Formats: sequence, structure tokens, C-alpha cells
Amino acid sequence: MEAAHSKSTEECLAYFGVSETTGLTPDQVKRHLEKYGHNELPAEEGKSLWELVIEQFEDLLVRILLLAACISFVLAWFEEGEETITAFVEPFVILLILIANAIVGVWQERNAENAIEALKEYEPEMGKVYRADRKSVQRIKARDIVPGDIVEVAVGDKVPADIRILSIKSTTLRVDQSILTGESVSVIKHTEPVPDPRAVNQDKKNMLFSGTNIAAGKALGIVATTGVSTEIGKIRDQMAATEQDKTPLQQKLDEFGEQLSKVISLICVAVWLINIGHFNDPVHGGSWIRGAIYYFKIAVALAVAAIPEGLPAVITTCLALGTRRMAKKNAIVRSLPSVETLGCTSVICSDKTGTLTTNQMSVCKMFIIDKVDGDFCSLNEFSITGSTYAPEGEVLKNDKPIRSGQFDGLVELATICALCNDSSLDFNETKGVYEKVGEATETALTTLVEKMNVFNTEVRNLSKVERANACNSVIRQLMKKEFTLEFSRDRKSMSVYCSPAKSSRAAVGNKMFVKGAPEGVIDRCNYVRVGTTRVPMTGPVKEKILSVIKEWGTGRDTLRCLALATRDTPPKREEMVLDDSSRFMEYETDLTFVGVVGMLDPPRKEVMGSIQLCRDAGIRVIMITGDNKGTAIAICRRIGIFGENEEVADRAYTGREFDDLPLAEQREACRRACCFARVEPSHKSKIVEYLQSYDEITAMTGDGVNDAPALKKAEIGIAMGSGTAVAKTASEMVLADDNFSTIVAAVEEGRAIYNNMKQFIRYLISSNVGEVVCIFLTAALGLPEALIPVQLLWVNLVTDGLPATALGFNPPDLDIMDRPPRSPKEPLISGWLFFRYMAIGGYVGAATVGAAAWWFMYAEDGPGVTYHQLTHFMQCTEDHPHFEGLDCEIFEAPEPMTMALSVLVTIEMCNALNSLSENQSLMRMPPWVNIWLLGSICLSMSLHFLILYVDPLPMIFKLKALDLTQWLMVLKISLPVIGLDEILKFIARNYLEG
Ligand SMILES: Nc1ncnc2c1ncn2[C@@H]1O[C@H](COP(=O)(O)OP(=O)(O)OP(=O)(O)O)[C@H](O)[C@H]1O
Ligand SMILES: CC(=O)C1=C(O)N2[C@H](C1=O)[C@H]1c3c[nH]c4cccc(c34)C[C@H]1C2(C)C
Ligand SMILES: [K+]
Ligand SMILES: [Mg+2]
Ligand SMILES: [Mg+2]
Repeated sequence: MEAAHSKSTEECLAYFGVSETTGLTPDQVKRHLEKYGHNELPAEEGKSLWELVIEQFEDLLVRILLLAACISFVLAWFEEGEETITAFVEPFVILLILIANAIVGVWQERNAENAIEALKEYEPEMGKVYRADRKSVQRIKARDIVPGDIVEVAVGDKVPADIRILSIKSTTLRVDQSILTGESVSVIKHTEPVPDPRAVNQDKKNMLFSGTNIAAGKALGIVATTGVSTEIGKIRDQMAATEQDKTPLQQKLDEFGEQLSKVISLICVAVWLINIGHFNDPVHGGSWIRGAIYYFKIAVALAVAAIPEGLPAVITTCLALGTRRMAKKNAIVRSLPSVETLGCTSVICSDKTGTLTTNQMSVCKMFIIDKVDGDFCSLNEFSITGSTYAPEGEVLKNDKPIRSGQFDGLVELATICALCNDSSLDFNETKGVYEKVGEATETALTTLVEKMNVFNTEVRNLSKVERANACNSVIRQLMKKEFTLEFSRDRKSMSVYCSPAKSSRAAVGNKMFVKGAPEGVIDRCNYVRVGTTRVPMTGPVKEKILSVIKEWGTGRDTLRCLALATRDTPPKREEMVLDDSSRFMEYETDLTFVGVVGMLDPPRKEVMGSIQLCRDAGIRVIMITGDNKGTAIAICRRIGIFGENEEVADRAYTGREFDDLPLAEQREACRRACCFARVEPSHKSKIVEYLQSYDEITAMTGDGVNDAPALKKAEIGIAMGSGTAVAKTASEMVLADDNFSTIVAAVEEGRAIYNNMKQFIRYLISSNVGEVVCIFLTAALGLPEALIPVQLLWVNLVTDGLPATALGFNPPDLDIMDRPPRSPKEPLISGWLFFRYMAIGGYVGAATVGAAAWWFMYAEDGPGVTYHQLTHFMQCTEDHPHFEGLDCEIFEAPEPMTMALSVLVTIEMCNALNSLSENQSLMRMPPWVNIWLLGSICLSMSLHFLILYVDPLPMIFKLKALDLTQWLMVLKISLPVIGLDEILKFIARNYLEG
């Protein structure tokens, strides 16, 4: 059943061929069940951590090692009858690093909770039907409802499916549709058609939508659609959409992953080319094995060298410290990578109600008549502060404070608010806050009455639970509410019939106390109360009143306005017929006007300030609200999204206006406009999609089920601490305390993380380029092994890891928030900076070959053929009597390596100091500054000795502790590094850009 709202009740009945009075036969039920399925959202399991691990190896750069390890395991096995008792470390360290790293990656995006599980909580298990085979309402499983079912719902039901309402049994049906609108206000249903086929939820006043709940009354309807075809079904489909998302930063990292590998691959042809360059002279005397494994020896080494294994630990650690400082701010970060995202965000879309606002309806203004004299009428106007339901607040006249009980008019106003009311207030002792019981607009009246305290009741000493309704009980003691003329559509108001407590049924002094929509109520007054007197309602008194009502209704006041009145001489109860609501407007006539109250749902107090700081960081703030446009706008103005008088014709839309724009126009409207009102959940994610199609990194902030699709679709979803579970579990971050200031601090953190990552990516890859450069020289110069895989894995996980993690501990830049955000198209490392790690790289590459190549020559400790003849590790015994005169097993020595690796280390240590500042020479920013980094260098340095001295280690990594002379050379070749970056740091600070 499509478009049931745009037809008549009989058209919907006829449509399925059912009587409203008997229901489906159980044959119809069978058929309809086969044809439409069951009435439930399908579960989404969500990937079990086997399939995640497996997916971690789905990208090249890991597959590249997963391949290696195997070949190092091919090599691990086919080891000569020599170093046999641990040739296997290579394969296994490697394969263990794979798992580790891959575990970390899955772990950091954690999260059991499942947003569809949370959302099926709004599926009732039971619903109620009429069907042909029994006369009375049957109470079956909700999932067994089919389209065409006659269903009944009543107070506190969860609506089990999407239903066209057939008849309303009570005088009104009041619905809470907050899962589709964000708003808890009751919607007053009716049964007429709503012909517009494009009507939005807010407009389908003749439908019940599944998962909302009935706040008052009783209704029968016909099911139109069920399961996945409902409004909650749409929300569910958009939260499925699990197109594996990555942050902006993760994608960058991946781009960078893909480039690293299309390095490694080109270097292996290159290393395969200078090899097949001298493949034309093997003197063929030792099998094509000695060369077969000469690739997949340096081809493993080429991978271990180029990959910065390690990045994942120090990156994960970086994020993890950010996440911990955001905890101190009461921002919980559910997904470690999103602790960075807001740092590059350019647009923040925000829900209003409960997010930007407190979602506590408050009476902020009221008035009564002051004085009347022919055409002269003045008002007493008052303001009331407080924006929670808590009874804390004061009443002002002119911004000076007053005692309400001194105005007789305020006394009667409070009286009407307390009696003409079906809600109350509760203190929630577990949560330590006041909470409404019943409707927000009514509860507003309750808190008002408690802030007026018109009879000077003593409340300083009441427990908070007792305080919740102290003043109201006082008023209830004066006057007994006998019955309510409940609210009806034809009169726009409601009343309560009351007798003085302590009077007899026959006595005089019965009153009706009326509240409602100002116009109808003001027309039914013939009098105005002045103090404790009464005078005739006249044209200019009415005119005066309507005048400020008008104003209050339409500023960036734009307040919900209620008139309060009293029937001084109501009819005798006997004369009233209660069962006939159509009679009620007449019973509510000959009224005395008393006062007007103006309420709104107010912004949280830090929002205005937060919006202005986003603006300073170049972030746009856009409101997407299920609520109506006039409040949307008015609030945008109170919080600085619009200036107090900006014109906003082309800058604010309803759902329905937006749906009338063409595609190109909609898309443009998301750049031009700042206020989107009366929308559906789909509109929110659609606006997000459009903003993202200009390549903006887009955030979503909110609290509702109606927000979940947009939070999921944004680059980051931020949920409020007091909102729904559904919103919370679609989010990456939660503001536990609801402080929107935290957003701005989250931006600051974000930028600071990006900067860290830049600085220790540059610092580590540097190292990485030097090792590729050694390995490609202990090759194209047929040279003995300068550095081995077991070793680079150590420098690359640990000795570089401790400092890289230590550069972490920088206090952020002073100026990171005064600057728009980085463009999505700004590469990680680029330009100067790439050149600058390159040059570091090569110098390492050339420095490590050397210190090896110079414990082979100039080095008293192993005088080798000092005219470059060290190139031939081929003709060992092969040409033993050639250019020789001593040993044979001298290349496999640890020394050439222990000088080679000692330099790859001492060089990266200095680099760890260069690296404290991208540009400010070590001269001007002293290198003692970050202590933890020097700390880190001692940890690293000492560890480097553990592998030279602690008995077992110097065999695995094949080393030997060095002569004092030895280090002092390592040190003569490493210390220059500093003056190297320095020439790159003068050139930067100056003859470059500045
Ligand atoms: N219990 C009540 N007591 C007094 N007045 C009420 C009561 N309930 C509703 N009203 C008044 O009459 C209306 C009730 O809702 P209505 O169907 O007219 O929707 P609406 O306010 O015009 O907005 P929307 O565009 O979201 O449909 C007013 O908005 C409101 O202030
Ligand atoms: C086993 C596994 O899950 C992983 C890891 O083990 N790693 C990283 C990683 O994600 C790999 C990776 C992907 N993209 C980049 C960019 C920069 C650095 C790295 C990566 C490290 C890669 C590897 C294999 C060390
Ligand atoms: K998201
Ligand atoms: Mg991974
Ligand atoms: Mg909300």
C-alpha cells in the first residue's frame, strides 16, 4: 500500500478489500504474509573478528610482506648446515608482526554495539488486531501483522507498523513521533486525506508510523506497509549501507600505502636489471641456485627496508593519547582514528533539538494586564530565566527581580497553569536532574509555577524530590479539579472545571480555567482581569493584547504563546455534557482574559560561542532539524548561524521546499543555505551526501534516531551524552556531558594529531629510504651484506619507534586554530619535504654502506683489498689464490654489519633531534626541549647495547660490540647528518618561503 495518506479511509479499506469491523480472514493473512513477508527490520549481524583480521591482509603493503615471510620461510628452511638453531626467526618475527599490526588495526575500530540492534528496540513485540475469525481484539506478535490488518493502538503503545488511521475513538489522538522528527511535542492526529503525494512525515497527520508511540487516546487503523517498507525501515536501510568507510587521514595513509608498494615493485625490476646486467658472466661453476636466491634474498631485504613496519604502533599510540585527552574533556571516542577527523572538517551539520538546544521547553516571558482606561491599555510584562525543567530561576520585571505573589494577576496565572495541566515534574535521584512527566509544554507550566512560588511557600529546605511539585500542590489544595474539558481541534483550547476545596457540590464559586491558542481564547473573552477586578474586553484592550502576542510570536523570540483565562461563572456541572466535545467551546465562552505565557526550547549556553570559534577556524555550521522553520530560524539567529536581522529567504528551507528543487538546485542549496527545517531522516543524510560531493569533509552532530542516517554518512558522527542509544552507536564520538564546546576542542586536538603524524612519518620514512639505499648498494655494487632483515625490523619497530612515539609529546602550536582547515587534496608529505627526507635517506644509505665498506679496507681490524676489490665476494675459494693473501669467511663477519647498523641507528638518533622542528634550526629551538625524546634515545641506545652485549642477542642479529675507536668513527659519520638537515633548514626558513 503506497500513498495511503493521500486517500480516504474507504479508499484504503477498499484497496485491501477489508471491513473495518471484522478484519482480514485468516486466508487473507496467509496470502498477505507470503506476499509481504514478516513485520520486522532484518538484523545486520556485523562482521565477526575472523573476517576482520582477514580483511586487514586485504591491502597490498601487507600482502607484500605476507609474501616475503613465506620466502624468508622458504629461506628459513633451506639453510646451510650452519646457523641452524634459529634461522627461522626471520619468517616468524615477520609473520608475528603481521598479526600484531593487524590485530591493532581491528582493535582500534572496536565496538560490539550494533546500531540496528538498538533500532529494533523500537519494534514492539506485540500488537493488537481485529480479524474475521474472532469478534474481539486479538493480541498477536507484531512481526505477524500484515498490510491490510485492522489494528488498534492506545496510550503508551508502540506503533507496530505504518498505518492509515481509520477512526479516532477518543477526542484526540496524541502521538510522540520523535524517532522521525527529533521533537517530543504531541502530534494531534486526524482521519482526513492529506492529498499532497509528497507530504513529509510531519504532514501525514492521518498516519501512525511504526516505532513511534501513542501519548494519548485510542485509535483504529488499517496497516499500509510493514517491515522494511516503513519510515523506520528507511532509517534502517541507511544504517546498513556499511560501505567500508575510512577517515580522510586513513585514506591518505592508504594512498601512501599504494605508492610505497609501487616503489618496492619498481626497485625489484631495477634490482632485477643491474643483476641481469651482470648475468652475462657467471663463469658457470656453482648452479643457478646461488643466483636464484640472490633476488629473493635482496627482494625480501628490499621490502623490510622500504616498509616502515612500526608506523601502526606509533600511529595507534598517537591516536590513543589523543583519545585519552579527549576523555578528560568528556568526549568519548569510540573509534580511535576519528579522534583526528574534526581537525580537517570543513562543514559541521547539526541537529537542533537536544543538541544545539536543551530540549527542555521553558516559559521565558509572560504577561498580565496592568491598567485599563478607554483606549489606553497597559500590560505588566515579565521575563523568567532558567532553561531547564528544574525549578531554579527568577522572575524579572525590567530585569529587576520580583515577587510574583505581589501581583494578583500572577497569582491567577500561576493558578491556571497549575490546574489546567496533566503533567508534573519529577526529580530523578539516580541522574540528579529534574525531568518532565507528561508533555513538555505542560511541564513548562509546572516549572513556571514552582519558579513563581506565588504564595511564598517555603522551599529553601525541601529535598529536591519534594521540591519538584511544592508550589503546584499548594495551588491544588485551594481548588479541586472535578474534570477536564479536554482539548479538541475545533476550539484550540482545553479546560478544567474546579470547585473551591471545602465547598459543597451546590456551593458558589466554581471556576473554569482555560488555556489555549491565543486567538480563539481571546475571542471568547468578554472581560479582562485587572489585579483582582474585571473590566470589559474592548477593542483596544484586545488590540493591545494581540499586539504583544504577535510580537512575541515572531522575533527571534518566535515563541509558542498560550492565552490563560477563567470562566468566572461557569455552567452548573449538571448542565454540561461531558461526552460531547463539540459542546466544549460553548462551555468555554463568556471568558475573563488573565495572561499569556511564551515558551521555547532554548540553546545550550556554550553553542553560540562554539559556533564563532568554528567560524574562526574556517568551519561552516549548518542546522538540520525536524522542527518547524520559524523556530529553526529563530534559534539560528539566537546562536549566531544568522545575524539578528539577516534576510534568509534563500538561506533556509523546509524538507518539502527542498524536495521541490531540482537535483542541481538541491545540491547548490546545501552550500548556500544554513537552515533546513521540518525534514525527514533521509533529508539529513542527503544534505550530507551533497556537501560531500563538493569534497568537503563533513561532520554531523545530533541525538535522535532521526539523526542516525546522517551521523553514519558524515566523515564523523558526534552524538550527545543524553540522547539516544541509536544516535550514540551510529556515532564515533559522544559528548558525555553534552558540552558543544568540546567540539572546538576536538578540532584542536585533530590538528595537533595530524601535525604529529606528519612529523614522525617524515622522520621514520627518512630512515626507511636510507635502508633501501644501503640494500641497493650492497647489491648493484655486488657487496657483502651491509644490513639484514632481522635487524631493520628492530630499528624499524623499536629503536626508531621509541623516539617517533616521543616526538608525540610536543605541546601543540599556538596558532593551529587560526587558519581554515587543510584541503582534502593536500598530500601528506609533499614537495620540499619529500626532497628533504630523500636527502636524509640517501645520506643514510651512503653512510651505512661506507662504515661497512670501511671496516673492510682502512680498518686495521680487517685489511681487505683496498682498491675496491671488496666488490668480489664471488671468488672466495673460487679464486682463493687470486687477489687474496688471507682468509675466506670474512664477509659474513658481524663487524661490517655492526658498523653499518650502528650508523643507521646513531644517524636516526640525530634525526630524532632534527625532527623536533620541521624548520627552526637546532640552533634556535634547543634540542633539550622534549625530554621524553632524549629519554627515548637512551632507552633506544641502551637497547642497542643489549643486542651487542646481553649474551644470546649478538648471534641472532649477528653483531659484535665495538672498539672505542669503532664507535668514534660511527660517530664521525653520523654527526654530520645535523648540518645536513640544517642546510635544508636555513634554505627553508629563508631562500624558500619567508
Ligand atoms: N492540550 C492543549 N491545551 C491547550 N492548547 C493546545 C493543546 N494541544 C495543542 N494546543 C494548541 O492548538 C495547537 C495543536 O497542534 P496543531 O495540530 O494545530 O499543529 P501546529 O501547531 O499548527 O504545527 P505543525 O505544523 O507541526 O502540524 C497549537 O499548536 C497549540 O498551541
Ligand atoms: C598486518 C597489517 O594489518 C598492517 C601492518 O602489519 N602493516 C600495516 C598494517 O595495516 C601496513 C600498511 C597499510 N598501509 C600503510 C601505510 C604506511 C605504513 C604501513 C601501511 C605499514 C604496513 C605493515 C605491513 C607494516
Ligand atoms: K560516520
Ligand atoms: Mg592493518
Ligand atoms: Mg535532536
